[PDB]
Amino acid sequence: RPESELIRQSWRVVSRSPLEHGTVLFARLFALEPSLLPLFQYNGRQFSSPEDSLSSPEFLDHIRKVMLVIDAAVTNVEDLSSLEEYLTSLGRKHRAVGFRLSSFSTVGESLLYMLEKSLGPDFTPATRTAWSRLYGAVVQAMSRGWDG
Ligand code: HEM
Repeated sequence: RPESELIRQSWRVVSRSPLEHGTVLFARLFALEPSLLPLFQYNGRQFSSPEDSLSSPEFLDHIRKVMLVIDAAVTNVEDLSSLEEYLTSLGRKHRAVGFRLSSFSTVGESLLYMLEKSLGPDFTPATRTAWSRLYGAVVQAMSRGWDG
């Protein structure tokens, strides 16, 4: 498929520096939906400001984890049913920490923002479309952790 290669070639650019790009994703995320900030509860404390999250080593590890799951999705872009059972339980885990299904779209928008900023003119509307579909497939799998 032409979509698969668009994903692989765009990801190649981002996967070079995953924390720097991930940090973009999350900064954007908290700008769009500040109420996601309290869900990160390392040492039973809440971040006061988005910038506090950026000084937490656990938070930065979580960014790395995010980027690793996306990398796995990219690698399996030709068949994402292989990740399905993992993504479902990943969904369940996030449901447990207090993530809401409706916040998936914010994460998606954040992902697209990060790609748009990173690729600039290379972020064509076909790249956009490809990534939306990839992201959608991921969310559909994770969503089964709410079962339904
Ligand atoms: C954007 C909102 C999200 C929030 C608020 C959030 C929050 C959390 C929290 C609180 C944990 C548990 C503590 C920790 O491991 O750092 C966690 C774990 C995790 N998150 Fe997220 N997360 C989000 C999104 C994502 C997304 C989109 C992915 C992947 C695509 C991701 C991948 C992971 C992974 C792999 C773990 C470790 C799960 C385990 O095996 O226990 N997270 N997340």
